[PDB]
Amino acid sequence: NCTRPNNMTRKSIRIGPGQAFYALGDIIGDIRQPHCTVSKATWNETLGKVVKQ
Amino acid sequence: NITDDMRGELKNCSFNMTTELRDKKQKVYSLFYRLDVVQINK
Amino acid sequence: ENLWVTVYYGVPVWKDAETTLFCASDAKAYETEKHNVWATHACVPTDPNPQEIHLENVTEEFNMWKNNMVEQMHTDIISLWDQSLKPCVKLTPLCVTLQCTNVTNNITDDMRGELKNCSFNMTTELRDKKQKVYSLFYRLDVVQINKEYRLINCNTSACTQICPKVSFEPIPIHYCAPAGFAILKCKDKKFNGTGPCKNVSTVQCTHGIKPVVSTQLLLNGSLAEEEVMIRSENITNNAKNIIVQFNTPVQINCTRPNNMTRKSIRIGPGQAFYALGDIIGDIRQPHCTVSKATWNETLGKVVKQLRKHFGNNTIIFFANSSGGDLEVTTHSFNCGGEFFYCNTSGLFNSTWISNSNDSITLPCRIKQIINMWQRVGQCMYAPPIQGVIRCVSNITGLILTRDGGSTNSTTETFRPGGGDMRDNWRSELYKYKVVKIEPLGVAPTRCKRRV
Ligand SMILES: *[C@@H]1O[C@H](CO)[C@@H](O[C@@H]2O[C@H](CO)[C@@H](O[C@@H]3O[C@H](CO[C@H]4O[C@H](CO)[C@@H](O)[C@H](O)[C@@H]4O)[C@@H](O)[C@H](O[C@H]4O[C@H](CO)[C@@H](O)[C@H](O)[C@@H]4O[C@H]4O[C@H](CO)[C@@H](O)[C@H](O)[C@@H]4O)[C@@H]3O)[C@H](O)[C@H]2NC(C)=O)[C@H](O)[C@H]1NC(C)=O
Ligand SMILES: *[C@@H]1O[C@H](CO)[C@@H](O[C@@H]2O[C@H](CO)[C@@H](O[C@@H]3O[C@H](CO[C@H]4O[C@H](CO)[C@@H](O)[C@H](O)[C@@H]4O)[C@@H](O)[C@H](O[C@H]4O[C@H](CO)[C@@H](O)[C@H](O)[C@@H]4O)[C@@H]3O)[C@H](O)[C@H]2NC(C)=O)[C@H](O)[C@H]1NC(C)=O
Ligand SMILES: *[C@@H]1O[C@H](CO)[C@@H](O[C@@H]2O[C@H](CO)[C@@H](O[C@@H]3O[C@H](CO[C@H]4O[C@H](CO)[C@@H](O)[C@H](O)[C@@H]4O)[C@@H](O)[C@H](O[C@H]4O[C@H](CO)[C@@H](O)[C@H](O)[C@@H]4O)[C@@H]3O)[C@H](O)[C@H]2NC(C)=O)[C@H](O)[C@H]1NC(C)=O
Ligand SMILES: *[C@@H]1O[C@H](CO)[C@@H](O[C@@H]2O[C@H](CO)[C@@H](O[C@@H]3O[C@H](CO[C@H]4O[C@H](CO)[C@@H](O)[C@H](O)[C@@H]4O)[C@@H](O)[C@H](O[C@H]4O[C@H](CO)[C@@H](O)[C@H](O)[C@@H]4O)[C@@H]3O)[C@H](O)[C@H]2NC(C)=O)[C@H](O)[C@H]1NC(C)=O
Ligand SMILES: *[C@@H]1O[C@H](CO)[C@@H](O[C@@H]2O[C@H](CO)[C@@H](O[C@@H]3O[C@H](CO)[C@@H](O)[C@H](O)[C@@H]3O)[C@H](O)[C@H]2NC(C)=O)[C@H](O)[C@H]1NC(C)=O
Ligand SMILES: *[C@@H]1O[C@H](CO)[C@@H](O[C@@H]2O[C@H](CO)[C@@H](O[C@@H]3O[C@H](CO)[C@@H](O)[C@H](O)[C@@H]3O)[C@H](O)[C@H]2NC(C)=O)[C@H](O)[C@H]1NC(C)=O
Ligand SMILES: *[C@@H]1O[C@H](CO)[C@@H](O[C@@H]2O[C@H](CO)[C@@H](O[C@@H]3O[C@H](CO)[C@@H](O)[C@H](O)[C@@H]3O)[C@H](O)[C@H]2NC(C)=O)[C@H](O)[C@H]1NC(C)=O
Ligand SMILES: *[C@@H]1O[C@H](CO)[C@@H](O[C@@H]2O[C@H](CO)[C@@H](O)[C@H](O)[C@H]2NC(C)=O)[C@H](O)[C@H]1NC(C)=O
Ligand SMILES: *[C@@H]1O[C@H](CO)[C@@H](O[C@@H]2O[C@H](CO)[C@@H](O)[C@H](O)[C@H]2NC(C)=O)[C@H](O)[C@H]1NC(C)=O
Ligand SMILES: *[C@@H]1O[C@H](CO)[C@@H](O[C@@H]2O[C@H](CO)[C@@H](O)[C@H](O)[C@H]2NC(C)=O)[C@H](O)[C@H]1NC(C)=O
Ligand SMILES: *[C@@H]1O[C@H](CO)[C@@H](O[C@@H]2O[C@H](CO)[C@@H](O)[C@H](O)[C@H]2NC(C)=O)[C@H](O)[C@H]1NC(C)=O
Ligand SMILES: *[C@@H]1O[C@H](CO)[C@@H](O[C@@H]2O[C@H](CO)[C@@H](O)[C@H](O)[C@H]2NC(C)=O)[C@H](O)[C@H]1NC(C)=O
Ligand SMILES: *[C@@H]1O[C@H](CO)[C@@H](O[C@@H]2O[C@H](CO)[C@@H](O)[C@H](O)[C@H]2NC(C)=O)[C@H](O)[C@H]1NC(C)=O
Ligand SMILES: *[C@@H]1O[C@H](CO)[C@@H](O[C@@H]2O[C@H](CO)[C@@H](O)[C@H](O)[C@H]2NC(C)=O)[C@H](O)[C@H]1NC(C)=O
Ligand SMILES: *[C@@H]1O[C@H](CO)[C@@H](O[C@@H]2O[C@H](CO)[C@@H](O)[C@H](O)[C@H]2NC(C)=O)[C@H](O)[C@H]1NC(C)=O
Ligand SMILES: *[C@@H]1O[C@H](CO)[C@@H](O[C@@H]2O[C@H](CO)[C@@H](O)[C@H](O)[C@H]2NC(C)=O)[C@H](O)[C@H]1NC(C)=O
Ligand SMILES: *[C@@H]1O[C@H](CO)[C@@H](O)[C@H](O)[C@H]1NC(C)=O
Repeated sequence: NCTRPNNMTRKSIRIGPGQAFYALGDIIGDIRQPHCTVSKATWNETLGKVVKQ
Repeated sequence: NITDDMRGELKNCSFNMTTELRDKKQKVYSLFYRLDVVQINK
Repeated sequence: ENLWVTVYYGVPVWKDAETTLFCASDAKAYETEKHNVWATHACVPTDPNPQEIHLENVTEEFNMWKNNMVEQMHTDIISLWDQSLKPCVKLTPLCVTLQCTNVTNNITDDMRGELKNCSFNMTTELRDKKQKVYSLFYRLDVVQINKEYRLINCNTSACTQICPKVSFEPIPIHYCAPAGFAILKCKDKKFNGTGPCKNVSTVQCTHGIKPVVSTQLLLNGSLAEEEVMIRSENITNNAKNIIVQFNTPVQINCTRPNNMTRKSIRIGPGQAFYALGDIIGDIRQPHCTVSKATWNETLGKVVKQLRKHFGNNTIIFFANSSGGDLEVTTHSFNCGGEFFYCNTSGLFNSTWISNSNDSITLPCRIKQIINMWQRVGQCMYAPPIQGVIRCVSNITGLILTRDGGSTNSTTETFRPGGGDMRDNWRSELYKYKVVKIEPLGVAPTRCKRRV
C-alpha cells in the first residue's frame, strides 16, 4: 500500500497561446512523507520461500 | 506544518514567466520538489 | 434428376461495403501550377474517357444518409488543408499588445468601428532588434484587453498564415473505386436520397465535385433535372436538416469594393507577415446581391415542394437564423481568397398562405482569422487580397431547419442552417454508393467432375 497523504492543489499558468503549465499551487494541511507499507509476516514468509529455492 | 523527515524536500519558488502576450511577463510562484531543482550559485 | 454443384468465378454479385476510394483531377489543375492542395497531395490524372456502364434490369437500394463516401471526403479535405498549412508561417510573434485607434478616413456609417488602425512592436530578422509597425485589423479579429487590444486567438492558439502561393479554390474532384469495389450511380430524376432506384449505372469515378465550403447556401453545385428536390433523413423530425436542391440556379454577386494594399512585415529569418497597409479611397460595406424576382420564384417552388410533406393549406414562414456563432448565423464563404460572412435575413423573410430589378442586397463582413471545420485551436490567418474583389456564384441549393412547431400543425417556419460540411458533400454524393464484389458463385448443373 503506497500513499501520498499531502493534499495537493493543481494551478494552471498560461505560458503561451494555448500553452498551460500545471504546477503545485499549495498544500492543504500538514506535510507528511509519502510512504509504502507491506506486512512483515508475509514478506518474511516470501523471503523464506525464496531462500529455500 | 512539515515533519522533520520532510524538511527541505519542498521548495517555494517564485519566477517570471511568459504570458499569452509576447510582450508581457507575469510573476508567479510554485512548489518544486528538492530533487527537481539545483542551486545555481536562494 | 442428378444435379451437381458447379463453381463460377467472376459472377456479377455485390454487397454494401465501405472502403478507401482514391481521387482524380483533370490535367488543367496541373497546368495552373498554383499548387492546389488536392492536385498536389492526393489526386492523380483523370481518365480522358471515363467508363459508365448502364445496368439493365437492376434495381438497387440507396441511402444518402448512411454513405461512408461523405465521411471519407470530409476527412480527406480536412487532412489536405492541414497538410498544406504545415509548411506555412506560424504567427506566434503576432500575439502582442496592440495600440488601436479608429479608421475614420472616409468611411460610411454602416462601416463605423469595423476597421481598426493598430500599432505594435514586432520582431525583426535580428533577434535583438524590434520594429514599430502598424496595420489595419477587422473589428472581429481583435478584442480589448482592458486603446489596447489583442488578437482574438491569442488565448486559444497561434494562427498559421495561409501561404499566398497555395490555392484553396475548389477544383473538381472525382472519387474512384479500387480493385474489388464498384461505384453505383442512381440516375432517377426524382430520387429523394433514400429508397429504390430503377435506373442504375456503374461508374469508375464520380462526376467532378467541387468542394465548396459554404453555409446556409450551396454554391456552384449540381442542379436537379426536373423539379426542386427536398431531402431529409426524416422530414417529420425537426431536428434533421433539410437539403434543398434547385432545378434552376440563382445568381449571387458578392463584392468587397474597398481598394486594399498588402504590406509585408519581416518578423523573422524568411518569415513574412502580410498585413493590410492602407485603404485607397472611401471605405464601403462589402455586400452581396441577388435578384428579388428570381429568389421569390425559387422560394415559391421550394414552398410548393414542401407542401407535399407539410400540407396544402399550412402556412409556411421563412425566417432568418435563430442563433449561434458567425459561421452558422451567416452565409459564410470564400470570395477571391477573402472570407465573407453575409447577413441572410433579407433572403428568408417571407410568408406563404397557399392562395423589377430590386436586387436584394445582403450586407457582409470580412474576417482574416478563420476557424474551419468547427474546430478549436487550429485557427488560420488569411492574408489580405490586393485590389477590389468581385465574385459571381450560383446558389443551387439550401440547408434548412424546421422549428418544433408545438404540434399545432397550423404553421411551419423554416430557417437557414448549416455548419456541418457533411451536408454540403451529401448534396453532391446523394446519388452514389460503394459496393464490394463477391465473384464466387455456386449453382446446380448436370456437369460432374471426372474421377
Ligand atoms: C463559383 O464559380 C465561379 C466561376 O467558376 C467562381 O468565380 C471565379 O472565381 C475565381 C477566383 O475567385 C476567378 O479567378 C480569378 O480571376 C481574377 C480576375 O482576373 C480575370 O481576368 C484575368 C485576365 O487574364 C483572367 O485571366 C481571369 O481568368 C479573370 O477572368 C484573377 O485575377 C485571379 O488570378 C489571380 O489570383 C489567383 C489566385 O490568387 C492567382 O493564382 C493568379 O496568378 C492571379 O494572381 C493575382 O492575384 C495574386 C494574389 O492572389 C497576386 O499576387 C498576383 O500578382 C495577381 O495580381 C483568378 O484567376 C474567376 O475569374 C471567377 N470566374 C467567374 C466567371 O466569375 C466563384 O468564385 C465560385 N464560387 C465559389 C464560392 O467558389
Ligand atoms: C509560497 O510563496 C507565495 C509567495 O511568497 C505565498 O503566497 C502568499 O501567501 C500569503 C499568505 O496567504 C499572502 O499574504 C496574505 O494575503 C491575503 C490575501 O489578501 C490579498 O488581498 C489583500 C487586499 O488587497 C492584499 O493586501 C494582499 O497582499 C493579498 O493580495 C491577506 O488577506 C493576508 O493578510 C491578511 O490576512 C492575514 C491572515 O488572516 C492576517 O495575518 C493579516 O494581518 C491580514 O489581515 C496576507 O497578506 C501573499 O499575498 C501571497 N503572495 C502571493 C504572491 O500570492 C504562498 O503562500 C507560499 N506557499 C507556501 C506553501 O509556502
Ligand atoms: C494608421 O496609422 C498610421 C500611424 O499613425 C498612419 O501612418 C501615418 O500617416 C500619416 C499621414 O500620411 C503620416 O504623416 C505624414 O507623413 C508624410 C510623409 O512624410 C514623411 O517624411 C517627412 C520628412 O522626413 C516626415 O516629417 C514625416 O513624419 C514622414 O515620415 C508627411 O509628408 C506629412 O506631412 C506633410 O504632408 C501633409 C499632407 O500634405 C501636410 O498636411 C503636412 O503639413 C506636411 O506638409 C505627414 O506628416 C505619418 O508619418 C504616418 N505614420 C507612420 C508611422 O507611418 C496611417 O496613415 C494610418 N492609416 C489609416 C488608414 O488610418
Ligand atoms: C421521424 O421523426 C418523427 C418525429 O420525431 C418520429 O415520430 C416520433 O416517434 C416516436 C417513437 O415512436 C414517438 O414517441 C412515441 O409516441 C407514442 C405515441 O404517443 C403519442 O402521444 C403521447 C401522449 O402523451 C405523446 O407523449 C407521444 O409523443 C406521441 O405523440 C408513445 O406511445 C411512445 O411512448 C412509448 O415509447 C417511449 C419511447 O420508447 C417510452 O419512453 C414510453 O414510456 C412508451 O413506452 C413514444 O413516446 C413520437 O411521438 C413521434 N413524433 C411524432 C411527431 O410523430 C418518427 O418515428 C421518426 N421516424 C424514424 C424512422 O425514425
Ligand atoms: C522578475 O523581473 C523583475 C524585473 O526584471 C525583477 O525585479 C528586478 O530585480 C532586479 C534585481 O534584484 C532589480 O535590480 C536591482 O535593484 C536593486 C534595488 O532594489 C539594486 O540595488 C540592484 O543594484 C539592482 O539594480 C530591479 O530593480 C527589479 N525590478 C523591478 C522590481 O521592477 C524580479 O526580481 C524578477 N523575479 C524573479 C523571481 O526573478
Ligand atoms: C514599443 O516599445 C516601446 C519601448 O518599450 C514603447 O515605448 C515605451 O512606452 C512606455 C509606456 O508608455 C514608456 O514608459 C512610460 O513612459 C511615460 C513617459 O512617457 C511614463 O510617465 C510612464 O510612467 C512609463 O514609464 C516608455 O518610456 C516608452 N519607451 C520609449 C518610447 O522608448 C512603445 O509604447 C511600444 N509600442 C507599442 C505599440 O506598444
Ligand atoms: C422583412 O419584411 C418586412 C415586411 O416587408 C420588413 O418590414 C417592412 O419594411 C418596409 C421597408 O423598410 C417598411 O416600409 C417602410 O415604412 C416606413 C413607415 O411607414 C416608411 O417610412 C418607409 O418609407 C417604408 O415605406 C414596412 O413598414 C415594414 N413593415 C413591418 C411590418 O415592419 C422588414 O424590414 C424585412 N426585414 C428584412 C431584414 O429585410
Ligand atoms: C483536500 O482539499 C480540498 C480543498 O480544501 C478538500 O475539498 C473540500 O472538501 C470538503 C468536504 O470534505 C468540502 O466541504 C469543501 O467544500 C471542499 N473544498 C473545496 C473543494 O475547495 C478535500 O476534501 C481535501 N481532501 C482531503 C482528503 O482532505
Ligand atoms: C492495504 O489496504 C487494504 C485496504 O485497501 C487493507 O485491507 C484492510 O485490512 C484491515 C486490517 O486487516 C481490515 O480490517 C480491512 O477490512 C481491510 N480492507 C479491505 C481488504 O478492503 C490492508 O490491510 C492494507 N495493508 C497494509 C496497510 O499493509
Ligand atoms: C532552507 O532550506 C535549506 C535546504 O534544506 C536549508 O539548508 C539546511 O538547513 C539546515 C538547518 O539549518 C542545515 O543543518 C543544513 O546544513 C542546511 N543545508 C542542507 C544542504 O541541508 C536552510 O536552512 C533552510 N532555511 C530556512 C530559513 O528554512
Ligand atoms: C473608436 O471606435 C470605437 C468602436 O467603434 C468607438 O466606440 C463607440 O463610439 C460610439 C460613438 O461615440 C459610441 O456611440 C459607442 O457607444 C462606442 N462603443 C461601441 C462599442 O460602439 C469610439 O467612439 C471611436 N472613437 C473615435 C475617436 O473614433
Ligand atoms: C451559373 O449558371 C449559369 C446558368 O446555368 C451558367 O451559365 C451557363 O453555363 C453553361 C456551361 O456549360 C453554358 O453552356 C450556358 O450557355 C451558360 N448560360 C446559360 C444561360 O445557361 C454559369 O456558368 C453558372 N456559373 C457557375 C459559376 O457555375
Ligand atoms: C423517399 O421516398 C421513399 C419511397 O420511395 C420514402 O419511403 C417511404 O415512406 C413512406 C412514408 O412517407 C412509407 O410509408 C414507406 O413504407 C416508405 N418506403 C420506403 C421503401 O422507404 C421516404 O420516406 C422518402 N423520403 C423523403 C420524402 O424524405
Ligand atoms: C487600387 O489602387 C491602386 C493604387 O492606387 C490603383 O493602381 C493604379 O491604377 C492606375 C490606373 O487605374 C495607374 O495609373 C496607377 O499608376 C496605379 N497605381 C499603382 C499601381 O500604385 C488601382 O487602379 C486601384 N484599383 C481600383 C479598382 O480603384
Ligand atoms: C451580377 O453580375 C453580372 C455581370 O458579371 C450581371 O450581368 C449583367 O446584367 C446587366 C443587367 O441585366 C446586363 O446589362 C449585363 O450585360 C450583364 N453582364 C453580363 C451577363 O456579363 C448581373 O446582372 C449581376 N446580378 C446582380 C447585380 O444581381
Ligand atoms: C441582419 O439584418 C437584419 C435586418 O437588416 C438585422 O435585424 C435587426 O437586428 C437587430 C438586433 O437584434 C434588431 O434589434 C432589429 O429588430 C433588426 N432590424 C430589422 C431591420 O429587422 C440583424 O441585426 C442583422 N444581423 C446581424 C447579426 O447583424
Ligand atoms: C433575425 O432578425 C431579427 C429581427 O430583425 C433580429 O433581431 C435577429 O438578430 C436576426 N438574426 C440574425 C442571425 O441575423
